[PDB]
Amino acid sequence: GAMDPDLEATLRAIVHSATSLVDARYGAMEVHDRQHRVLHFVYEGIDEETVRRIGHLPKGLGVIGLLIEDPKPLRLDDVSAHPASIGFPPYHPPMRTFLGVPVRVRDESFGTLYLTDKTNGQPFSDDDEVLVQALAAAAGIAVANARL
Amino acid sequence: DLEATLRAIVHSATSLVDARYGAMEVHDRQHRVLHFVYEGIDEETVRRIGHLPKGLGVIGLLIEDPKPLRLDDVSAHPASIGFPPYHPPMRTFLGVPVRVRDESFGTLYLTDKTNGQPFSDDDEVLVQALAAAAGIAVANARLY
Ligand code: HEM
Ligand code: HEM
Ligand SMILES: [Ca+2]
Repeated sequence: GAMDPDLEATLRAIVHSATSLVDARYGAMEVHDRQHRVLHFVYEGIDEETVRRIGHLPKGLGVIGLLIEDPKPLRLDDVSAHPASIGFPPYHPPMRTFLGVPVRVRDESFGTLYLTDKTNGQPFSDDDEVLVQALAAAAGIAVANARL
Repeated sequence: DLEATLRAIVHSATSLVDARYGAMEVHDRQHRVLHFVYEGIDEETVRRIGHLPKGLGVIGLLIEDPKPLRLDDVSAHPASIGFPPYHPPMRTFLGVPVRVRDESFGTLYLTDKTNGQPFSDDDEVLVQALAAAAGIAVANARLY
């Protein structure tokens, strides 16, 4: 089933402002069930054809899974060089710089929010980290309340 | 519980945009203030102001018709009612509806970006996104 229309709109707005304000080329969010299972995937910066070529949606594997495992922000200058990296699938754009955080309310986890390839060519900043943390907290609030 | 959530949101809007003051008012359908949460003002001044806002002037504009409002001087707008006595002076303004598609519940608003700067398109987009999450939280509270 599709997401609640208000939750969908809110989550897309959050991904867009995170992406834009942090100057990321790509931004995405995963919404989770219980036992951290991906239910929905919201993203921007990739065109429609490319999405068709990739074909399959992420399972929230690899580096993304560290955001759940270790509920702290993770910044990397070369994402796929990380030993937990599962790598990109065929047709997926290559990505280097990465900023990701768990989407949470208190101790409950609701998903993950992540940005890649800052237009700078530079790594993501502490200010970037702090802003994305705040947007993830807002996302957590939205998910927790759309749900119950 | 819900005020806490609303307080966290006000805090995020104020900090990230770097405004001196931020608040949120939530009203009922007959426009009576149900929640008023704010940031940037000490308890002594608040006591000197006395009475809470009723959602008049520029805020009443935002309630009457909900769409982003961003101004260089809040007092120069034709709908401006003025500040009450003892209220801090404030100049630059950003305000956005707190809503879901079915209904608008209130206003999230910011004043006096540090170093005297006007609020940007970027600020407006950010605050709208944070307000959207408040709208969902309010809607759910209205459903219990
Ligand atoms: C546009 C924003 C996107 C971002 C920021 C992003 C981010 C990432 C990153 C960093 C990885 C590698 C993680 C690792 O190596 O551990 C990854 C893997 C992957 N991506 Fe993307 N991606 C985006 C878009 C997409 C889209 C649109 C699709 C498909 C339509 C997709 C499908 C996949 C798949 C299947 C994987 C393999 C790992 C998994 O399934 O979890 N991605 N993504
Ligand atoms: C610190 C965050 C605050 C912000 C950002 C803020 C902002 C504003 C703005 C923009 C106006 C409208 C002025 C006009 O239309 O010309 C206003 C008026 C007013 N404010 Fe504040 N204010 C804050 C705090 C407070 C507090 C703490 C109180 C009282 C305890 C208060 C009481 C009032 C009253 C009574 C009005 C007159 C209009 C009305 O009743 O709606 N304000 N404020
Ligand atoms: Ca920028």
